[PDB]
Amino acid sequence: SRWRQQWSGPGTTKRFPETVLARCVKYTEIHPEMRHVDCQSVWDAFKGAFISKHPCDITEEDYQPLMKLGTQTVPCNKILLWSRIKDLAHQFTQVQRDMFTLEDTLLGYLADDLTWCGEFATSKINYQSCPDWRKDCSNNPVSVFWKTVSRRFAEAACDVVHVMLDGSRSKIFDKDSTFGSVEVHNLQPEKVQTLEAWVIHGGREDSRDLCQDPTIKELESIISKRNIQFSCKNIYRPDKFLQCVKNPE
Ligand SMILES: NC(=O)c1ccc[n+]([C@@H]2S[C@H](COP(=O)(O)OP(=O)(O)OC[C@H]3O[C@@H](n4cnc5c(N)ncnc54)[C@H](O)[C@@H]3O)[C@@H](O)[C@H]2O)c1
Repeated sequence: SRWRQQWSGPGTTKRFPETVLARCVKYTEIHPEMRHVDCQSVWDAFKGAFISKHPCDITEEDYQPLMKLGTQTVPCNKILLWSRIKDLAHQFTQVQRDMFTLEDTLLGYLADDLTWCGEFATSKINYQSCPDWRKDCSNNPVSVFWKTVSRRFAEAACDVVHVMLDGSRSKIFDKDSTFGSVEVHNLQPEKVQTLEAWVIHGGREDSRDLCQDPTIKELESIISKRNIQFSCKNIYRPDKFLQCVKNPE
Protein backbone atom coordinates (compact mmCIF):
# COMPACT_ATOMS: atom_id res chain seq x y z
CA SER A 1 0.00 0.00 0.00
CA ARG A 2 0.70 3.74 -0.40
CA TRP A 3 0.86 4.11 3.44
CA ARG A 4 2.61 0.85 4.40
CA GLN A 5 5.62 1.37 6.74
CA GLN A 6 8.85 -0.70 6.77
CA TRP A 7 9.16 -3.12 9.71
CA SER A 8 12.40 -4.64 11.05
CA GLY A 9 11.35 -8.29 11.02
CA PRO A 10 11.38 -10.76 8.16
CA GLY A 11 8.33 -10.65 5.88
CA THR A 12 5.56 -13.27 5.80
CA THR A 13 6.98 -16.70 4.96
CA LYS A 14 7.01 -17.57 1.22
CA ARG A 15 3.88 -19.55 0.21
CA PHE A 16 2.15 -18.98 3.55
CA PRO A 17 -1.51 -19.72 2.68
CA GLU A 18 -0.47 -22.75 0.66
CA THR A 19 1.81 -24.03 3.45
CA VAL A 20 -0.95 -23.67 6.06
CA LEU A 21 -3.55 -25.50 3.93
CA ALA A 22 -1.13 -28.34 3.09
CA ARG A 23 -0.27 -28.69 6.79
CA CYS A 24 -3.94 -28.74 7.83
CA VAL A 25 -4.59 -31.53 5.31
CA LYS A 26 -1.44 -33.40 6.32
CA TYR A 27 -2.23 -33.22 10.06
CA THR A 28 -5.78 -34.52 9.61
CA GLU A 29 -4.51 -37.29 7.30
CA ILE A 30 -2.17 -38.57 10.00
CA HIS A 31 -4.63 -37.83 12.90
CA PRO A 32 -8.03 -39.46 12.04
CA GLU A 33 -9.65 -38.01 15.19
CA MET A 34 -9.50 -34.50 13.66
CA ARG A 35 -11.14 -35.27 10.25
CA HIS A 36 -14.30 -33.23 11.13
CA VAL A 37 -12.14 -30.12 10.51
CA ASP A 38 -12.84 -28.13 7.33
CA CYS A 39 -9.37 -26.85 6.31
CA GLN A 40 -10.82 -24.04 4.13
CA SER A 41 -12.65 -22.69 7.20
CA VAL A 42 -9.44 -23.06 9.26
CA TRP A 43 -7.49 -21.00 6.72
CA ASP A 44 -10.27 -18.42 6.33
CA ALA A 45 -10.43 -17.81 10.14
CA PHE A 46 -6.58 -17.61 10.51
CA LYS A 47 -6.59 -15.08 7.67
CA GLY A 48 -9.43 -13.12 9.28
CA ALA A 49 -7.34 -12.70 12.45
CA PHE A 50 -4.75 -10.35 10.82
CA ILE A 51 -5.51 -9.20 7.23
CA SER A 52 -6.93 -5.68 6.83
CA LYS A 53 -5.61 -4.95 10.37
CA HIS A 54 -2.76 -2.83 11.61
CA PRO A 55 -0.26 -5.47 12.80
CA CYS A 56 0.62 -3.62 16.06
CA ASP A 57 -2.96 -3.86 17.46
CA ILE A 58 -3.77 -7.55 17.06
CA THR A 59 -5.72 -8.93 20.04
CA GLU A 60 -6.58 -12.33 21.48
CA GLU A 61 -10.21 -11.72 20.36
CA ASP A 62 -9.00 -11.51 16.72
CA TYR A 63 -7.84 -15.18 16.94
CA GLN A 64 -10.98 -16.51 18.74
CA PRO A 65 -12.58 -17.80 15.54
CA LEU A 66 -9.40 -19.81 14.78
CA MET A 67 -9.33 -21.16 18.35
CA LYS A 68 -12.96 -22.42 18.11
CA LEU A 69 -12.26 -24.33 14.87
CA GLY A 70 -8.95 -25.61 16.17
CA THR A 71 -10.56 -26.98 19.39
CA GLN A 72 -8.74 -30.22 20.26
CA THR A 73 -8.74 -32.43 23.36
CA VAL A 74 -5.35 -33.88 24.18
CA PRO A 75 -5.03 -36.14 27.23
CA CYS A 76 -4.38 -33.44 29.86
CA ASN A 77 -1.94 -35.58 31.86
CA LYS A 78 0.33 -36.36 28.89
CA ILE A 79 1.62 -32.81 28.23
CA LEU A 80 5.25 -31.78 27.49
CA LEU A 81 6.27 -28.15 27.74
CA TRP A 82 9.73 -27.03 26.66
CA SER A 83 12.11 -24.10 26.52
CA ARG A 84 14.95 -23.77 23.94
CA ILE A 85 15.36 -27.54 23.38
CA LYS A 86 12.99 -28.04 20.48
CA ASP A 87 14.75 -30.91 18.69
CA LEU A 88 14.88 -33.34 21.65
CA ALA A 89 11.38 -32.40 22.89
CA HIS A 90 9.85 -33.38 19.53
CA GLN A 91 12.08 -36.44 19.01
CA PHE A 92 10.68 -37.55 22.37
CA THR A 93 6.99 -37.24 21.33
CA GLN A 94 7.75 -38.94 17.97
CA VAL A 95 8.76 -42.06 19.95
CA GLN A 96 6.68 -41.89 23.17
CA ARG A 97 3.65 -41.21 20.96
CA ASP A 98 1.08 -40.81 23.77
CA MET A 99 2.83 -37.56 24.93
CA PHE A 100 2.13 -34.16 23.28
CA THR A 101 3.89 -30.80 22.73
CA LEU A 102 1.96 -27.77 21.50
CA GLU A 103 3.44 -28.40 18.03
CA ASP A 104 1.84 -31.88 18.09
CA THR A 105 -1.60 -30.17 18.30
CA LEU A 106 -3.31 -28.96 15.12
CA LEU A 107 -2.99 -25.25 15.71
CA GLY A 108 0.67 -25.54 16.77
CA TYR A 109 1.60 -27.79 13.82
CA LEU A 110 0.17 -25.24 11.37
CA ALA A 111 2.03 -22.16 12.63
CA ASP A 112 5.36 -23.81 13.62
CA ASP A 113 8.37 -21.79 12.28
CA LEU A 114 6.28 -19.40 10.14
CA THR A 115 5.95 -15.60 10.04
CA TRP A 116 2.95 -13.56 8.87
CA CYS A 117 1.30 -10.16 8.88
CA GLY A 118 -0.99 -7.86 6.88
CA GLU A 119 -1.93 -4.19 6.83
CA PHE A 120 -4.83 -1.91 7.75
CA ALA A 121 -7.65 -1.69 5.16
CA THR A 122 -5.92 -3.92 2.53
CA SER A 123 -6.63 -7.55 1.71
CA LYS A 124 -2.90 -8.10 1.01
CA ILE A 125 -0.39 -10.27 2.88
CA ASN A 126 2.83 -8.33 3.56
CA TYR A 127 5.70 -10.41 2.16
CA GLN A 128 8.25 -7.52 2.51
CA SER A 129 8.54 -7.10 6.29
CA CYS A 130 6.76 -7.81 9.61
CA PRO A 131 7.02 -6.23 13.10
CA ASP A 132 9.93 -7.35 15.27
CA TRP A 133 8.75 -7.76 18.89
CA ARG A 134 11.63 -5.66 20.27
CA LYS A 135 12.34 -3.02 17.62
CA ASP A 136 8.68 -2.40 16.56
CA CYS A 137 5.75 -3.66 18.71
CA SER A 138 4.72 -6.61 20.87
CA ASN A 139 1.08 -7.01 19.67
CA ASN A 140 2.07 -8.45 16.30
CA PRO A 141 0.20 -11.35 14.63
CA VAL A 142 2.89 -13.98 15.36
CA SER A 143 3.54 -13.05 19.04
CA VAL A 144 -0.20 -12.67 19.85
CA PHE A 145 -0.97 -16.02 18.22
CA TRP A 146 1.61 -17.88 20.30
CA LYS A 147 0.74 -16.25 23.65
CA THR A 148 -2.94 -17.02 23.05
CA VAL A 149 -2.48 -20.69 22.09
CA SER A 150 0.26 -21.27 24.69
CA ARG A 151 -2.02 -19.95 27.47
CA ARG A 152 -4.85 -22.28 26.44
CA PHE A 153 -2.57 -25.33 26.15
CA ALA A 154 -1.25 -24.64 29.68
CA GLU A 155 -4.80 -24.00 31.01
CA ALA A 156 -5.86 -27.48 29.78
CA ALA A 157 -3.00 -29.43 31.39
CA CYS A 158 -3.61 -31.53 34.53
CA ASP A 159 -1.96 -33.86 37.10
CA VAL A 160 1.83 -33.87 36.31
CA VAL A 161 3.17 -31.47 33.65
CA HIS A 162 6.70 -32.09 32.39
CA VAL A 163 8.96 -29.32 31.11
CA MET A 164 12.11 -29.97 29.14
CA LEU A 165 14.85 -27.35 29.71
CA ASP A 166 18.19 -26.70 28.04
CA GLY A 167 21.08 -27.23 30.48
CA SER A 168 23.77 -25.88 28.10
CA ARG A 169 22.36 -22.29 28.19
CA SER A 170 23.41 -19.37 30.39
CA LYS A 171 19.86 -19.06 31.79
CA ILE A 172 18.46 -22.62 32.04
CA PHE A 173 15.16 -21.20 33.13
CA ASP A 174 14.53 -17.81 31.55
CA LYS A 175 11.78 -15.45 32.69
CA ASP A 176 11.63 -13.90 29.19
CA SER A 177 10.27 -16.92 27.42
CA THR A 178 6.90 -18.33 26.53
CA PHE A 179 7.43 -20.96 29.24
CA GLY A 180 8.70 -18.44 31.77
CA SER A 181 6.17 -15.62 31.08
CA VAL A 182 3.01 -17.42 29.85
CA GLU A 183 2.86 -21.15 30.64
CA VAL A 184 4.12 -21.33 34.27
CA HIS A 185 1.57 -18.67 35.25
CA ASN A 186 -1.44 -20.24 33.58
CA LEU A 187 -1.12 -23.88 34.69
CA GLN A 188 -4.21 -24.27 36.95
CA PRO A 189 -3.52 -25.22 40.63
CA GLU A 190 -6.95 -26.93 40.81
CA LYS A 191 -5.96 -29.25 37.91
CA VAL A 192 -2.18 -29.51 38.22
CA GLN A 193 -0.41 -31.02 41.23
CA THR A 194 3.25 -31.13 40.05
CA LEU A 195 5.51 -29.48 37.43
CA GLU A 196 8.46 -31.78 36.78
CA ALA A 197 11.52 -30.24 35.09
CA TRP A 198 13.83 -32.31 32.86
CA VAL A 199 17.18 -30.52 32.47
CA ILE A 200 18.99 -31.80 29.40
CA HIS A 201 22.76 -31.79 29.60
CA GLY A 202 25.18 -30.73 26.89
CA GLY A 203 27.82 -28.27 25.77
CA ARG A 204 31.09 -27.24 27.38
CA GLU A 205 30.54 -27.28 31.16
CA ASP A 206 31.80 -30.20 33.38
CA SER A 207 29.16 -32.55 34.79
CA ARG A 208 27.36 -31.17 37.90
CA ASP A 209 23.86 -31.20 39.50
CA LEU A 210 21.94 -28.53 37.55
CA CYS A 211 18.77 -28.70 39.65
CA GLN A 212 20.86 -26.61 42.13
CA ASP A 213 21.27 -23.86 39.47
CA PRO A 214 20.08 -20.34 40.53
CA THR A 215 17.53 -20.11 37.70
CA ILE A 216 16.06 -23.50 38.70
CA LYS A 217 15.77 -22.22 42.30
CA GLU A 218 13.95 -19.12 40.96
CA LEU A 219 11.59 -21.42 39.01
CA GLU A 220 10.91 -23.55 42.10
CA SER A 221 10.00 -20.34 43.97
CA ILE A 222 7.73 -18.97 41.23
CA ILE A 223 5.64 -22.19 41.08
CA SER A 224 5.55 -22.84 44.85
CA LYS A 225 3.94 -19.40 45.25
CA ARG A 226 1.22 -20.58 42.83
CA ASN A 227 0.54 -23.59 45.14
CA ILE A 228 1.94 -26.26 42.84
CA GLN A 229 4.72 -28.69 43.71
CA PHE A 230 8.06 -28.71 41.90
CA SER A 231 10.26 -31.64 40.96
CA CYS A 232 13.53 -31.64 38.93
CA LYS A 233 15.62 -34.35 37.21
CA ASN A 234 19.02 -34.24 35.50
CA ILE A 235 19.10 -35.98 32.11
CA TYR A 236 22.86 -36.47 31.88
CA ARG A 237 22.99 -38.56 28.70
CA PRO A 238 20.33 -37.47 26.13
CA ASP A 239 21.81 -39.94 23.59
CA LYS A 240 20.93 -42.95 25.78
CA PHE A 241 17.71 -41.40 27.19
CA LEU A 242 16.05 -41.76 23.76
CA GLN A 243 17.55 -45.28 23.28
CA CYS A 244 15.80 -46.57 26.46
CA VAL A 245 12.58 -44.62 25.75
CA LYS A 246 12.36 -46.09 22.20
CA ASN A 247 13.54 -49.60 23.23
CA PRO A 248 12.68 -50.54 26.88
CA GLU A 249 12.54 -54.31 25.92
N1 LIG B 1 6.47 -15.85 20.17
C1 LIG B 1 7.24 -16.53 19.29
O1 LIG B 1 7.97 -15.92 18.50
C2 LIG B 1 7.21 -17.94 19.30
C3 LIG B 1 7.70 -18.66 18.19
C4 LIG B 1 7.71 -20.06 18.17
C5 LIG B 1 7.22 -20.79 19.25
N2 LIG B 1 6.71 -20.11 20.36
C6 LIG B 1 6.18 -20.80 21.57
S1 LIG B 1 7.59 -20.76 22.71
C7 LIG B 1 7.52 -22.49 23.29
C8 LIG B 1 8.91 -22.97 23.72
O2 LIG B 1 9.94 -21.99 23.50
P1 LIG B 1 10.56 -21.07 24.69
O3 LIG B 1 9.92 -21.36 26.00
O4 LIG B 1 12.03 -21.16 24.58
O5 LIG B 1 10.06 -19.59 24.25
P2 LIG B 1 10.91 -18.51 23.39
O6 LIG B 1 10.05 -17.32 23.24
O7 LIG B 1 12.24 -18.35 24.01
O8 LIG B 1 11.14 -19.22 21.93
C9 LIG B 1 10.20 -19.14 20.83
C10 LIG B 1 10.89 -18.86 19.48
O9 LIG B 1 11.92 -17.84 19.50
C11 LIG B 1 12.65 -18.01 18.24
N3 LIG B 1 14.12 -17.77 18.45
C12 LIG B 1 14.80 -18.23 19.50
N4 LIG B 1 16.06 -17.84 19.38
C13 LIG B 1 16.18 -17.13 18.26
C14 LIG B 1 17.24 -16.52 17.69
N5 LIG B 1 18.41 -16.62 18.34
N6 LIG B 1 17.14 -15.85 16.53
C15 LIG B 1 15.89 -15.78 15.90
N7 LIG B 1 14.79 -16.42 16.51
C16 LIG B 1 14.97 -17.08 17.68
C17 LIG B 1 12.37 -19.46 17.79
O10 LIG B 1 11.52 -19.46 16.63
C18 LIG B 1 11.65 -20.08 18.98
O11 LIG B 1 10.76 -21.14 18.57
C19 LIG B 1 7.01 -23.17 22.02
O12 LIG B 1 6.58 -24.52 22.33
C20 LIG B 1 5.81 -22.32 21.55
O13 LIG B 1 4.74 -22.52 22.49
C21 LIG B 1 6.72 -18.70 20.38
